[PDB]
Amino acid sequence: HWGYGKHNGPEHWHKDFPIAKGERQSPVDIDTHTAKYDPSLKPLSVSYDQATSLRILNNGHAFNVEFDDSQDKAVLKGGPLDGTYRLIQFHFHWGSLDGQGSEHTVDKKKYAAELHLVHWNTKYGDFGKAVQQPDGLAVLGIFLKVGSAKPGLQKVVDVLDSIKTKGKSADFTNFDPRGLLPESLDYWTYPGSLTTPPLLECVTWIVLKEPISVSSEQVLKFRKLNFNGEGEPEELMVDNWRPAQPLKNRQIKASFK
Repeated sequence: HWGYGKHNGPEHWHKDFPIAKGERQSPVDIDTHTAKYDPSLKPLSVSYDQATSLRILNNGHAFNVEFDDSQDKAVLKGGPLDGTYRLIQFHFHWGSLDGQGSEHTVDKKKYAAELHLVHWNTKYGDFGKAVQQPDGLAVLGIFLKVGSAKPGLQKVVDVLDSIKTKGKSADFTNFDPRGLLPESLDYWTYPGSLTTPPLLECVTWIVLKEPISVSSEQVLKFRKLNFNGEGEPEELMVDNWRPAQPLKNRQIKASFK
C-alpha cells in the first residue's frame, strides 16, 4: 500500500489513485511574485474557542489530533470561503532534516514541517460526503520553522511516546489549537486536493504567510515516531511529505500585498 518509501512513495501513488495526475493537485509551490492580490478576499475567521479535542492517533502516515465535529465548536469562515467549515482534525508533515518537510513551498523554499488544520463544509453533513465535493474541505496550512519553542505545541510533543507505532491512539482532550496559530492570518489561497491518498480534489487551500517557530527538540520528537506497527521492523516516521505538483490552470491569490 501507499507510503513515503522508495517503492511506495509519491511517485507511485498514481497507480492506485490516478487523480494523482489531476488538474488540481496539492501541494504546490507558491511563487510569491506571481500570486495575485485579491482585494475582494475577506479576512479569515478562525473560531476555535469551543474546540473539543478527543484523541491523537498514529495512522501509519502521520499523527492526527481529532476533534468533535458534531456541532459548530471550532469553525473556519470567511476568507475565500462561502459557508461554515468545521474542524475535524489536524496533522503534520515533517522532514528528516530541518531543511525539508513542508508540502507547500514558498519560492521553492521548504520549511521543516507543515501543519494542516482540516475542516469540512457543514452544508454536506459529514466529512465523508464533503470529500466528494469540489468545495468540501478547507485546509489551513501553517509552516513550521526551527527556532524558539512553540509552547502551544508542547502538549502534542509530550504525548507522542504514547503513540509511537502505527495504530496507537491516546486520549487527547482539552487541547487548544489556538496555540498553534501565528500572529498574522495573511494567507495565500488556491483550489487543490488532499495531499495523501485518496488525493481528492475537494480542498480550498488557505496557506498562512507567517510560519510558526518550534524548537529543535520539538521537531526531533516528531522524528522518533514510527511508520510501522509495534512488533514490525522499525522505520522512522520522517519525510512524510508529498512534493510540489504542477499548478496547471490555477492562479494563487493573496490576501495581502
